[PDB]
Parts: sequence; structure tokens; C-alpha cells
Amino acid sequence: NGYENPTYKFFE
Amino acid sequence: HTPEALSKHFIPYNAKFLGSTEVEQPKGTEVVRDAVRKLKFARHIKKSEGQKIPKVELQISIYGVKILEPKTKEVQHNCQLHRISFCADDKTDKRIFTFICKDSESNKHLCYVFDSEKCAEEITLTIGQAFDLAYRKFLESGGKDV
Repeated sequence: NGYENPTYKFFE
Repeated sequence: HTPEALSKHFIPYNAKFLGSTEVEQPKGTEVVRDAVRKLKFARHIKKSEGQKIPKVELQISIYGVKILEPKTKEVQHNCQLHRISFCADDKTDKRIFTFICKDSESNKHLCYVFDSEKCAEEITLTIGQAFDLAYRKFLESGGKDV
């Protein structure tokens, strides 16, 4: 049980 | 918990901090399991040196995860939520949970590994909820801000 952060990709 | 708690304040938790270690990817089950194993090996070595792993307090919010020295409440890391790519519990050890944060300093991915007696699953879910709320705010701003 894990979660990716959808916002991450936009701040890289 | 509620939106408001994550959004307007923070949720505190106690944990032990096994450390952080550099990883190659921002996500993935294998990646985090290899990290947890590395840090369990290091911790076992340190215990044979007579060391305890440090206790920390975590403050989870839509803005990030702060890692505090629990007595002084002094901030030792602030992991901005938008630099945390992934959080997971460990399916083969209830108490272990982790997240991957892209380092301010170095461009490297760091996996932070922790131990919580009772709350590992709950902590992991809380960070997931933070991701959800922060992403919704992000979309509602049409992609802008901070």
C-alpha cells in the first residue's frame, strides 16, 4: 500500500 | 482525518527514524524495499555499536512533512510536499513506512525510512490524503502557486 503524489511531476 | 486538519494545521505523529538513503527512482515497490533493507542493515550495525535510532516527531500537512527533534521541537528536515514523490507502508513489516523526497540540495532521490509501533499504516494514509488535497488545490489554481 503506497501513494504517488500527482503534484510532484509538475514541480520538477 | 478531516481536510481542515491537513489543510489548515498539521497531524503530529511520533516515530523512530532509521535514516534516509539515496535511491535511483521517485517510486516503486522494489525501490523502497531495497532502501528499507539497507537501512535495517545499517541500524543493526549501529545497535551493535550501542546506538539507539533517534526518535522524531512528524508533522504532516498539505505543505509537507516536517521532521522534528521531539524534545527541542527543532526542525531537522522540512520535506515540502511537492518534492515527495511516493509514500508506502511495508507489507512485510507493519511498523515500517517510507517516503521518497527529491532533495533540495542535490537533485537526488532520498528514501526516508521510519518505524511506528501503532501508526505506520495510518501515517502512510495521512500522507496519501495530503497528496490528494494538495493536488486538488493545485488543479483549482489552474496549475499555479508556490
